[PDB]
Amino acid sequence: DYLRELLKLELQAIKQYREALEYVKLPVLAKILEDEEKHIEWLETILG
Amino acid sequence: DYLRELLKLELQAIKQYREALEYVKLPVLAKILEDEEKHIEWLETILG
Ligand SMILES: [Co+2]
Ligand SMILES: [Co+2]
Ligand SMILES: [Co+2]
Ligand SMILES: [Co+2]
Repeated sequence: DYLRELLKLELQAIKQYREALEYVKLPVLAKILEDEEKHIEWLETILG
Repeated sequence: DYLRELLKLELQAIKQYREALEYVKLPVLAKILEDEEKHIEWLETILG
């Protein structure tokens, strides 16, 4: 469970950034996205 | 505001990982922390 709990925060975050980038086009914002994507994979991985 | 909204998700996340690492000592988990820390700084920065 704890890990699934990280999973959902991570997915809720990648939504807020996703929306933010739907309007303002900042590179830094989008650099954060790819950090969470990398993240998200590592989560499911060890989730199994 | 939107940016402050990212700020709080990011800070709430670094709490869940912080706690998780308070019990299980996975390197990957801690690699995520430092991604969010890097993140957090970029947020406040552009927050001003
Ligand atoms: Co919308
Ligand atoms: Co993340
Ligand atoms: Co506690
Ligand atoms: Co982050």
